[PDB]
Amino acid sequence: DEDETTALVCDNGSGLVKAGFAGDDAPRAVFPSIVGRPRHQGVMVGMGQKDSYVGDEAQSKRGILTLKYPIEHGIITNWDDMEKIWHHTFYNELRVAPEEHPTLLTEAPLNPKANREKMTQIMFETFNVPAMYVAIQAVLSLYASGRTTGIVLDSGDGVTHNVPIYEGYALPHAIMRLDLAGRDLTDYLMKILTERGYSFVTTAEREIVRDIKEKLCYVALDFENEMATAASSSSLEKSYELPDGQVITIGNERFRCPETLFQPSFIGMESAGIHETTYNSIMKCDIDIRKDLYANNVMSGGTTMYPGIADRMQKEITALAPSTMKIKIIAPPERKYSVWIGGSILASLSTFQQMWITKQEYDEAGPSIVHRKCF
Amino acid sequence: DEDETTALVCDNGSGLVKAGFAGDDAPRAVFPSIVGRPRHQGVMVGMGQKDSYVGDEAQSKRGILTLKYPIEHGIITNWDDMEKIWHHTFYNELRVAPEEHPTLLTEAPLNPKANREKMTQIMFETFNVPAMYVAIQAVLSLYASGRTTGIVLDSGDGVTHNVPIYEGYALPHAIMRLDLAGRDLTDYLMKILTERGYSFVTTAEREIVRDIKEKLCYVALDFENEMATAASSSSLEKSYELPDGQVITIGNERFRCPETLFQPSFIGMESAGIHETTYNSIMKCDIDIRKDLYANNVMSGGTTMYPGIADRMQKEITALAPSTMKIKIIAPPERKYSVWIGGSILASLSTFQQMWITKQEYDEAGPSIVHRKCF
Amino acid sequence: DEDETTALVCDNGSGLVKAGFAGDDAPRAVFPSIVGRPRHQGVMVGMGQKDSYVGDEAQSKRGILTLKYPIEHGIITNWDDMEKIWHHTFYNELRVAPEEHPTLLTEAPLNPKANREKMTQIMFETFNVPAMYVAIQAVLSLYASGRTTGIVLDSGDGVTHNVPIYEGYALPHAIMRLDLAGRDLTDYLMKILTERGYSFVTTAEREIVRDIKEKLCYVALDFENEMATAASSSSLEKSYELPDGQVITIGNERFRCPETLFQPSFIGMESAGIHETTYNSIMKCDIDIRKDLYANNVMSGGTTMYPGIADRMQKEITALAPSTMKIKIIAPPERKYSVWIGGSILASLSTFQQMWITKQEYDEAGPSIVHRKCF
Amino acid sequence: IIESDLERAEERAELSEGKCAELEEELKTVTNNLKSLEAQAEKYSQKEDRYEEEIKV
Amino acid sequence: IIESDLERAEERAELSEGKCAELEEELKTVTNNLKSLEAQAEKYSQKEDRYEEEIKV
Repeated sequence: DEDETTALVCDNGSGLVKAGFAGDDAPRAVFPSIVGRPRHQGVMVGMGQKDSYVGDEAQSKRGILTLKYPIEHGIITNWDDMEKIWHHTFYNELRVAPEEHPTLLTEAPLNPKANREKMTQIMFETFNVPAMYVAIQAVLSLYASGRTTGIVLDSGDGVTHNVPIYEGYALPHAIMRLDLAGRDLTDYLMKILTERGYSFVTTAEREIVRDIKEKLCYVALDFENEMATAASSSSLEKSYELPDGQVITIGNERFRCPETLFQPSFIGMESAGIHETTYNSIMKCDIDIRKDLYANNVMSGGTTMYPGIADRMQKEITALAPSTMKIKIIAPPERKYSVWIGGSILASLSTFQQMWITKQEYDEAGPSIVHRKCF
Repeated sequence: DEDETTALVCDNGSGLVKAGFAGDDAPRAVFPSIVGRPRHQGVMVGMGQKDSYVGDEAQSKRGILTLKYPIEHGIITNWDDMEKIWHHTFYNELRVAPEEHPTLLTEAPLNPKANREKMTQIMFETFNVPAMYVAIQAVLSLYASGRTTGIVLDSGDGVTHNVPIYEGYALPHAIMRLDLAGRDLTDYLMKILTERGYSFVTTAEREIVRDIKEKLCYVALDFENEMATAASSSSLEKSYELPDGQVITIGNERFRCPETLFQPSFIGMESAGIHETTYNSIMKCDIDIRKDLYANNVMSGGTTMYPGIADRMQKEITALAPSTMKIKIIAPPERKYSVWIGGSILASLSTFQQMWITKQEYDEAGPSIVHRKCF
Repeated sequence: DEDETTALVCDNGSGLVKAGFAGDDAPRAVFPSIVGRPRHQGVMVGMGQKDSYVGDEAQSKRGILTLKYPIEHGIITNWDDMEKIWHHTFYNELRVAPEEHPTLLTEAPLNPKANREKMTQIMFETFNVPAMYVAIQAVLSLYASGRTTGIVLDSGDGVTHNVPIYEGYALPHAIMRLDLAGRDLTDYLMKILTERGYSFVTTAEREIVRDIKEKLCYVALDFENEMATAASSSSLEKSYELPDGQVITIGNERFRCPETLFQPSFIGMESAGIHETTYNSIMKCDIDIRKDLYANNVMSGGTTMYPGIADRMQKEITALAPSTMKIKIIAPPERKYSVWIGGSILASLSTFQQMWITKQEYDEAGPSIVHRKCF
Repeated sequence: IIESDLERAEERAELSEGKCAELEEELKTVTNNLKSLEAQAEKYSQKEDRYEEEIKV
Repeated sequence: IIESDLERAEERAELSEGKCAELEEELKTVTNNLKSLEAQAEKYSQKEDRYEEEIKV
């Protein structure tokens, strides 16, 4: 199935796991970060039926399953479900045995330390991986984009990291991590759709609202003007097909939900939005750094695909920035996946083959070693 | 690359190093006397990035570097960094090998002895230069200006030396040396601009203030009248663009900083100022010398490029000088670039071939030879 | 209302405001320098509810308020908010209307004009105070501390002043405005506690971390051996009770935060830290002054209450200082309250009754008068 | 009522514990100063002798 | 339970007050010992200075 003894890459978020091998430009498969379990009483004998479902299995049989996500707000807490997702990911779909391949995993630098320690431990103790390396999603985004400098807004499912990097160096005092992500936008949409008469509360219903957002939503370049017409006419409405033949029609809610990115107060968060975080990450850096960060704002991850987002962000930051200065956004088509690609790039660089924790150093030190060896 | 073993000339000050070869009109390249070092932890791998940067490299990459000057107040305190500066000066930009050329270095007459001794040792031991000479800044200025008699007032970045010379001879009892220099004016400008809401306390900020000073500041001919207007009206403010797009305007601070040369008390210094010390350098010489020094006030060094400085220095000393006699200032467009120019002239004189120290005498005597052979 | 027309004294820092009347030995009340505003939509009616809350109201009702600080590293940028804090201070806690009493306010002289000009204007135009006086923090600290000579280290919430005074005179060329303060120490602690699994990103969370810092943190005279143990053992962790009943334990992070004052690189600041900055202020003074300042380092302001700080500072200075000489720190219990105490003392001195701006001189001259009458 | 007194008594325990801890911190600060001063009083008594010896010498 | 917790809250008021009072006494004791050692160390520093003055002499 694979023709090289290369590194493996797995970007594990609170939404989905993107997994494949180092040297490619795409994951072999994307496995949702889900372990599903039946919530109903069985009645038929000898008709199979599993006790639990993993990844794509969990979504395929979801009609009667409650679906749980092992990762919350950027970190892994249900380490047991992570090991099952990984076993499936590696052995059934990537068709690899990590014992024979070094593995690269990712996190955000302002996430809690336990995440990198448990991810490292699972790969060394249950998979016997010869080596490990936990990467920075912002680093991977800059490699994928062809940059050494910029502000990376990685749009996670859990959290948004917001980090300035200059000439390959971290500028950590200027990181503005924000507790606003794709799962919060999804929760907001469940509540706004309730206002319109469509109640979405169960797992199947929650998965649908996420799917509605992905297909119907946008941010808009100008929220107030967009709402002035969206709130006044059916001409800005779009219908979504619910998987039972019924439809839901959504109007200004189509953008009011993504608007939370610019207005986090919509979900109860105290924040001025993603353009404030971008701005402060530049502003808190020295003036001989700022010129290069203004010219290199980097969009990575999901939400970066919303209509109006690259143009809106450039407008929102140039509005806060000084005049004369050029404010620019980098937003490649390798959207929602460029961080995976960055994983592939880093994992396969010759400059990175000395960065690995080996299964010698790990066995001698234990998982706390990841804090000294990765970043 | 030359058709003769022409001496190399390197005017190494506490500001910039001007370097080229003897016999030319101008230096081939100029370099900040700086070695830069990162103050941040690297995040991306395979980014190149040096442990240390030199000259213009250090300035160009300054956004994340702390920048140090190996020379303070005219003296090298860090000779490892000067070896780097000279390596860069000679091999990267002039692209010459001192091993095949005599080298001329410069200093003030009362510059502490370690400076000329370490300069001599670096060139004979790390560059293995066939010959050396350390020259007097006033001598070099006098050759560049076409004079053998006059006061050389050299108010540059490091120190003001102010030495009277008659018929090519020192009049050392009349050196009105002063620990007041362009670097103090820069420090004063950082502080006075901080008072206007534009704090300048970091390395990047210091380099910006030096650039502001060089383009916006002046001393004027009449301080009190200049301030009466500058302190009363915006019509005398001048703007400056900072690298990140910020705009700063400077009003009376534009000249109050530079004025410290005439009023040292502004920065806590106990001094009569550069014009009184110029006057005393003339006055302290014999009465049959004084007439020739009054007619030949030679301006050189840095700060000589402040608007109003040549006109003001002549006014201030003629006002202290006796009546009937004519007092004159010499302040050619070759001001400050006179030490390097003099180096080219001096290195090339046939009579100076008896002044050069060879890499023969050096081995028997060691670097202390500079105190037996130069001046 | 008082037994004399005593001046009222209010010490308004970037952290807290201390206020009382001149002649007392303590402020009557202390308020946070905070104006809070609701970030939620009201649902019930007839609930009262202010547009804004100040001081202790702002903190008591903080559960749904965003809390802003009108003072930015010593500068009032929002004077409408300070007028409301002052009205509350004067009328609700001190119970004295300024119309019948002179008022003394404080600032560092390093403050870029606007603070003393607006402080003077608010009291003369919104409170109709009969007289005003903007005082020097170093002066106030030395009176409170029993000194006329020494260096005031006022390392509080906003900016560190580090101004030397000799025989009651300022030595202004040696004053180093330092962008290292108690507010930065709080931000650092919020980020390292996030790494431990207790994220702090909102206003309520910022106030909690400040409370944690004030009650749990210390600096240690020997941070290296202290962290070698604190980072290795739970036996050195201290439990803190969070407002909702949850518990956070803090280990080496307890001192890691205060350590920033000696290790400013922790927050991205290019600085030598407070011990070297104090040392340099001593060094920059004349040689016959240096010895009196080495023997008289005086603690004031905030953060000077950390265990091990008097010893940490005295030992670091001693290490930088020459031999033979005795380096000493004065650290009075009037710490943090010393500027206010000095205000009481200064306002009441017979030799300071001619220093007051009357509400006549003020109107004839306007607020720019503060530059002629106070300092 | 008992609970209100409890809250106040507990508040007193907290205020008193506050003071207890403050005094403990002061105790330790002062005790640590005592100890550094015991070390200094002795080093100083020794210096009283080293200096006296420098005088005698 | 509340009366018992009042007794405990009060006990804690008494215990923490008791202990903070014990610490006030321990604090005054170490403060006074510190003052004694400081005075002693200072008397020695003064003797060191007298000797230093005499050493210089």
